[PDB]
Amino acid sequence: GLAGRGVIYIPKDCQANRYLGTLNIRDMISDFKGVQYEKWITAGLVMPTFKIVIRLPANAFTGLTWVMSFDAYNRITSRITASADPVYTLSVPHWLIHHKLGTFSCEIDYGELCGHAMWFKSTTFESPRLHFTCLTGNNKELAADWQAVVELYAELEEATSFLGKPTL
Amino acid sequence: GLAGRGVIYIPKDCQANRYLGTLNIRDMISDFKGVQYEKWITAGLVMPTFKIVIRLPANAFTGLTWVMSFDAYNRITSRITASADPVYTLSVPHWLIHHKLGTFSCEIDYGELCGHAMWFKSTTFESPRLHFTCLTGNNKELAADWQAVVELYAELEEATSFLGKPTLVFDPGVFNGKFQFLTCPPIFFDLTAVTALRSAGLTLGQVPMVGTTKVYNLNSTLVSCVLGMGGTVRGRVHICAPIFYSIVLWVVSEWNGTTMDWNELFKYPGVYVEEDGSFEVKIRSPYHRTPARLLAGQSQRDMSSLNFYAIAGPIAPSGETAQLPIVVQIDEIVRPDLSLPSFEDDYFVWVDFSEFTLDKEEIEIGSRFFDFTSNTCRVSMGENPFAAMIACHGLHSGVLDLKLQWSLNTEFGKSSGSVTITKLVGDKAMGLDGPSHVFAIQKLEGTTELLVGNFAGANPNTRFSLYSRWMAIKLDQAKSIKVLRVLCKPRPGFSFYGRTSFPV
Amino acid sequence: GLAGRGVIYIPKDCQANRYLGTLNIRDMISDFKGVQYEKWITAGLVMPTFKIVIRLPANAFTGLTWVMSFDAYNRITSRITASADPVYTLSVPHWLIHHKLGTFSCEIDYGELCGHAMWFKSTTFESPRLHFTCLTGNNKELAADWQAVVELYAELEEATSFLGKPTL
Amino acid sequence: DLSLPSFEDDYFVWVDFSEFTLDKEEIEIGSRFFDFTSNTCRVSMGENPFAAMIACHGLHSGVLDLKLQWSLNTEFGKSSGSVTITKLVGDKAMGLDGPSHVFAIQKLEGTTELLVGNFAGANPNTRFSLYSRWMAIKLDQAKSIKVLRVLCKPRPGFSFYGRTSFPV
Repeated sequence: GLAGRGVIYIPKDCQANRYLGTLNIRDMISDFKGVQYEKWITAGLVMPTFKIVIRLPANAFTGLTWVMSFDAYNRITSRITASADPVYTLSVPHWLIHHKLGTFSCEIDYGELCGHAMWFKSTTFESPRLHFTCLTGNNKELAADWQAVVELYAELEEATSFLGKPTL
Repeated sequence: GLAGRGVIYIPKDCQANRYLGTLNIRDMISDFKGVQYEKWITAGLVMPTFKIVIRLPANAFTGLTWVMSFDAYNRITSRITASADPVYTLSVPHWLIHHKLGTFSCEIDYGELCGHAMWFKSTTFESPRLHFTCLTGNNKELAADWQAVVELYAELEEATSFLGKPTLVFDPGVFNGKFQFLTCPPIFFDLTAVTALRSAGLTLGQVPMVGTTKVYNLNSTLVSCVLGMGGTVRGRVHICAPIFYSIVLWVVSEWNGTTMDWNELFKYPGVYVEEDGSFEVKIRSPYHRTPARLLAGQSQRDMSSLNFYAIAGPIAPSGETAQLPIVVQIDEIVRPDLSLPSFEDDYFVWVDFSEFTLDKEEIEIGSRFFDFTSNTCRVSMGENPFAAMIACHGLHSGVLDLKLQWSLNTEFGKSSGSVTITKLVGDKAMGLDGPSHVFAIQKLEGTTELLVGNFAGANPNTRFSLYSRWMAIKLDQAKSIKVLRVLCKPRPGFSFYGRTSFPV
Repeated sequence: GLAGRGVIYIPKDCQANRYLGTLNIRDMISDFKGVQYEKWITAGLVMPTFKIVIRLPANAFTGLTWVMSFDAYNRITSRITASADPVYTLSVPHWLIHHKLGTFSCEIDYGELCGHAMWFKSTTFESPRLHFTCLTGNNKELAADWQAVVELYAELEEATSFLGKPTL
Repeated sequence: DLSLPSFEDDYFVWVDFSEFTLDKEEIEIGSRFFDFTSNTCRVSMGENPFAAMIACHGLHSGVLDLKLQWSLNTEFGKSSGSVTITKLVGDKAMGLDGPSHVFAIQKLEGTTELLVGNFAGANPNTRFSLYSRWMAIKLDQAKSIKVLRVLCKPRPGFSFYGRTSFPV
């Protein structure tokens, strides 16, 4: 079920390399609060499989392409907040979001992409983030500012181990 | 049949921690004297299985709970004859005696709990004792002084061997997760409080203390063999108060502090406790495990704890004033999530010698593994689980492989002399010559084996004189050595007999 | 699962007819808030079957007997708050709680005992209450003030109809 | 069509210590694989794929076999002292004594194992404090050493969790 949510704001002129914002995965779940959030408090530890959904009006007339970057260990945040160079945004697990395709979806096995289970009361190592940046800009500015909605879907259950399976 | 007997005297006001007395097991049998005592004289050696019975008028109106402590090696006696702290009395094999249950009985397989056979004519190592202490006191004094009777039942037969079967065999990679004789000191709840919290730390490798005194014991020693643990704590709770006292507890695990929100508290996976019974609580932690021991400046509450929340009561009729005591026993970690063992099958530090004041130095080892002292140089002893295991058993026996390492204090080019390992059978005065070994100082290292044992089969954790192999380290140019380090690695089958404790 | 909770405060001298307090059933669920509370928001309407549990140290030496009164329509509250006559407290569905028996439990089929489904956002008719009163007092005062815990257990699911089945 | 692997299953350089200013030097390692710094000597860190892999994952865990090599700065005949490897469980203050090891300086080389991990199971690529085994290198005649080289060779099964990146 829907576990958490958040909002990204798009400027009417979204240019290449623009930083759009960062959502904090754990805050999305706790601010929502949340049938899943409440299951989480009881579990203590969770190793979710998330479905991330970005709701987004499909449009073939802009040329806009964005990048969602999964930064579980907070490694690029510092260097992208004025301007998001693609070298940073593509250096962690990431997904291309094409405006022509509209609403976007992907799966994040937190066990693989992250590796440690989430503790309900506080961040253990660093706080897992989703960054949204613009990879290719619009051909001309749009009519007005707008927003996209980011949603986390998950069925949280208690984690049996602290560590996931090793990526490498 | 009845083999021996004795009497414990209870004061009308039996307060928590009162020492009630010590019975000497061999004196109980010899003073009685005794169809069994007379069978014993003929056997010479006995390895009894005792049934101990404490006769005791059952009463549900006192709240009294006592502890019988089996101290076969006389390790806690000195520390409890004034007032008997629970950390001492629970650090050796022991049994809770609840007043509500009346007459009490248990079995002592002297082969396991003790390990050596009893000699009819005299004590061999130390004299085996039973200590009686009060764990939780009476709610109000009783009408008068009284007594309880202690009885030993056994069918003594001649012992075939000197040594029992070993309680424990050394292995770094083996701590199951099951415990015996792990009892927490009593936790108390005031009745002047509508709710309350009492924490019990789950950092079980920590060595317990009484003031400045460290009380080494087998359980904490075992836990220290691991880096940390997760899983479910299975145990029993005893409510040690009169029938007219009552309480309801929420028992749950929390990490680093406690929540202040009653609603969050009840979203955790805990259990309710209304009465004597067993419980299972999941160890709660961001890492699913809590560390076995603490670092410098860390507190036990910083980690995973077992929390006892009084959510209704305790209540009692007026005008009672006593607190309501809870005694917790931890039986095992079920469905365990263990860390790596803290030690591998490797060497570890036994002792460093340094700061030599004389060129001629001779360190006698003999057949013992023990703490050194010197007037002529600086001794630095190692602290590790193996040394603790030596301290927490009455007897031990095995073989240690030694590695000697040393660095020079003078210039290498000027160096002369040797680290010599004298190996004898007997003693320095009349011994036979074994695999003695001269390491020229320039080798800078050497190896040897050490037999920890003797003709009888095992060593007590004291000084003793029993014919065996004998070892010594002889320095002739000691001032040329900056440090002599001795590492050891127990050969498989290093054995320990009779679990006990060791206050320092 | 645990759906809501509350606390009743008991005086060292708990005399016959003392009002001990009132818990508001919907507030118990919303203040807890609550895996069940969150399920409720999505359902909109719920017709629960509650298990009520009163946690309570068993004691044979007091003579204390309490009454839990289910007042779904708030008809006796006004008249019992200074002192509770048993005629009021026993005039609505109710249960005797004997101190000798310790922790107490019962089932409330909200469909029968109440009749209308609960709306997540606000009280529809009147706000359903549990009253706790002392029916027979202690033989002598106890050592100190204490408390009992009241817990609501339920698996809330969406209600199909507004009305229950008629009691009569 | 691949070339040979660039590295074989062999040791590689972790760190060189040189230019010691004090005779007493103590390098704390603990349970981490990381970049050293010193005010009292020159640290030269190795750059290789293993170190990059450490940097490009959120967590890692494994065992490193170490080879220590050193050459003398003073005349061999005048040499004294040792490279000592302190091995503890815990920390310098309250730890237990493991397979600590005294290499007379004339040995000119020594070997040891290093656990990279802790009770929780894995290390982040930052400073952290989690109970584990603890290692240190202790020089007493450090000015007599021209270079102390530390090579490592990961034991099979050295594991990395959660791919990420590392800007410097």
